[PDB]
Amino acid sequence: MCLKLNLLDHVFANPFMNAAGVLCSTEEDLRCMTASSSGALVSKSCTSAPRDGNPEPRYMAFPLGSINSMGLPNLGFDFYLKYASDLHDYSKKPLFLSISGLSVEENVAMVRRLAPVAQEKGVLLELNLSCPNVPGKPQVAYDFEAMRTYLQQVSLAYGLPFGVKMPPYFDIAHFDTAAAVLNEFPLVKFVTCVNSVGNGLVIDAESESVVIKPKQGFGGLGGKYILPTALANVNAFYRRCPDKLVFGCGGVYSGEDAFLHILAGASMVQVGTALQEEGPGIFTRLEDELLEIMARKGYRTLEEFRGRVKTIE
Amino acid sequence: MCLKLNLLDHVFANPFMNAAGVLCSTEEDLRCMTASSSGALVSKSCTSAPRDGNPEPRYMAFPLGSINSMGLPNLGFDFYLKYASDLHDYSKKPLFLSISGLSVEENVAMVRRLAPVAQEKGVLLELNLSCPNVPGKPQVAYDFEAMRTYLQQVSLAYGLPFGVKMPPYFDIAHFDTAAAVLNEFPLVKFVTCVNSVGNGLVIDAESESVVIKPKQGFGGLGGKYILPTALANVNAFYRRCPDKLVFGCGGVYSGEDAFLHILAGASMVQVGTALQEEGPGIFTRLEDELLEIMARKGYRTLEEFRGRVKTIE
Ligand SMILES: Cc1cc2nc3c(=O)[nH]c(=O)nc-3n(C[C@H](O)[C@H](O)[C@H](O)COP(=O)(O)O)c2cc1C
Ligand SMILES: Cc1cc2nc3c(=O)[nH]c(=O)nc-3n(C[C@H](O)[C@H](O)[C@H](O)COP(=O)(O)O)c2cc1C
Ligand SMILES: COc1cccc2ccc(CCc3c(C(=O)O)[nH]c(=O)[nH]c3=O)cc12
Ligand SMILES: COc1cccc2ccc(CCc3c(C(=O)O)[nH]c(=O)[nH]c3=O)cc12
Repeated sequence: MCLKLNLLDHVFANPFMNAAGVLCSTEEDLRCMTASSSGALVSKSCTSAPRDGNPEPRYMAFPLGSINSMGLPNLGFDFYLKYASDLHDYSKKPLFLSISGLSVEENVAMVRRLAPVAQEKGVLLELNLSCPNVPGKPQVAYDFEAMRTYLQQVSLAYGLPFGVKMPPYFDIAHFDTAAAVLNEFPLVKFVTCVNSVGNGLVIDAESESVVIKPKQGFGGLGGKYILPTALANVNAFYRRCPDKLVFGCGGVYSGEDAFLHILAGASMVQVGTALQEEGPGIFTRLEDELLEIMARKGYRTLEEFRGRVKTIE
Repeated sequence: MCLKLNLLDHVFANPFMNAAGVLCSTEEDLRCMTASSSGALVSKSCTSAPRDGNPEPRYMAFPLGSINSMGLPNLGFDFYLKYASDLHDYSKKPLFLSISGLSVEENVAMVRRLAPVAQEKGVLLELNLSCPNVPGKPQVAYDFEAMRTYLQQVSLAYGLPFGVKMPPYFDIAHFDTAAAVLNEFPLVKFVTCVNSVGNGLVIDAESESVVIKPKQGFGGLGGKYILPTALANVNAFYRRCPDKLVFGCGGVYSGEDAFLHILAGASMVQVGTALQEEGPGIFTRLEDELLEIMARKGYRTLEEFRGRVKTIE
């Protein structure tokens, strides 16, 4: 009894991977994720140039989850491309590379360079649509016209199957509009739901202070706070995008939580906060726990229950 | 050392009140809230006509919060207006009346008839800007043009100070836009942040089923899930609407949670899920807990620390 699966013309030992930004920024981090029991890894979202990121403290965690305003600290696209082209051991697991350029032009420039390495090595593109839009505008995925433009331009520039990382939505009309945008693109083969629940605010009662420095304490939420939001987004897109895969991300701390994401429609399951807090050992625990729940239920495959969440009446 | 506040030309023994929809639908519910130690009460959001609402189960709660798709079950506006006009004992505490018409015209119709009772008896209007709009469009407060229309028409029809109940937002740009529209309306004297985090999806692992019947299990989230989102919204509106009060709602289970709301800017503090789960005894607990935090810190009044959350240098 094993959790291996095939998706996107690649084979995966199991459905687990890190969430972009967690344990993926440096060569050391990518080596560590490659040595783990995860089924796959994704790199830190990158920009054309290297970035320091925001001032610290910029990440904090708590029993219910985490808040972050990292600000895209990363080693720059040239580094992640070199990792993909020369350093990653593809015999170990598949690699996804996440791109988050600060404009459409920057994303086009990066994807034009990724394509031959994708063809040659099989690295997979996850395009982060929480990439910053023009300042004073909402993030790109919350601006449907910008979202359509980015995908038009990337599709043209890249020319190969890719995926998109989405922020959560909270309104059924918005599910309908977003999914319709995505379904205009046939090259968009997976949709990762969700990025962090945007612009939360954690306050410490003892000190009377916010807990992160950037943005007056405001940052994206992850972890237990966001599991029902994550599940809703996974299912909403699973129902609306029948010709795409959905990748679940948000609130996974256990094999039960992974099971819920798969029931909702997830094909891979990404682990952010919990992985940041527990370290890469979490992947063996998650696999064990997911296999235990499967065995108790009599399920011998992921396909037997993916997307099979039951509704009432 | 007291929790008492004087706002909107009323006196409140303490900041706590129910959140609209919890323990406020029937005469029995309103008498129970009136008998409690809460500093105020709000009625169930109402429609012109009495509504059966969405099929059951439509509310469920869990250790980290609740999900609901109630569907505005309510006794109809005439009932709540009679309660305000004839039944409520204003010597016990102030009353807010929440309205949630299904069109701008329905809201106008109700506020025209609430006005004279507001003027004579001092009932306070809370206008719910999550009232559903045209289906397939986003909820009113996620459609800024619709929001502006509603506020123009209700301001003209009512002609008295009122407040609004807002959904949460998740973008810095989005928060600014909400402030920009509300600040067009001088009669909007309070902003209640937040209504339920929309369209989440709770799934029971054992039964592999969603837990509420309407909308294929989708529903609004409250409780521990939503406290950092709530705080963010309170503080974002508190900073952007300096001539308005902000009332906090979301994730309050303890005096410590209330203290964080107040540090973020809240003047009243509303209690939804936790009151649904614990019952009205919660109010004496919250008062005692808030007073204990104030005593440890040497604060004698709420204005000492309201809006005084610290940022990092
Ligand atoms: C420290 C940190 C950095 C992150 N950076 C990125 C990023 O570079 N790209 C991205 O797509 N998402 C980023 N995320 C979002 C996560 O990939 C994930 O979508 C979110 O944390 C929710 O998953 P969780 O509940 O498991 O944390 C980051 C999250 C954290 C906590
Ligand atoms: C059962 C239920 C019914 C609700 N009905 C309404 C309503 O009629 N009008 C409204 O403005 N908010 C309604 N809400 C939202 C709450 O007022 C509150 O904004 C939300 O539950 C978050 O607060 P909490 O975290 O304390 O639950 C309802 C919530 C629940 C749980
Ligand atoms: C300049 O880039 C940013 C400034 C401030 C906030 C940011 C939030 C998100 C992002 C995109 C990268 C990312 C980050 C981040 O690097 O902050 N954190 C997340 O949880 N998700 C993400 O997708 C860039 C930001
Ligand atoms: C017909 O009215 C509705 C149908 C389906 C979902 C709805 C959700 C919210 C509302 C507004 C009333 C309300 C409700 C409600 O009555 O469902 N629940 C909340 O958590 N907040 C609210 O403001 C009406 C709905």
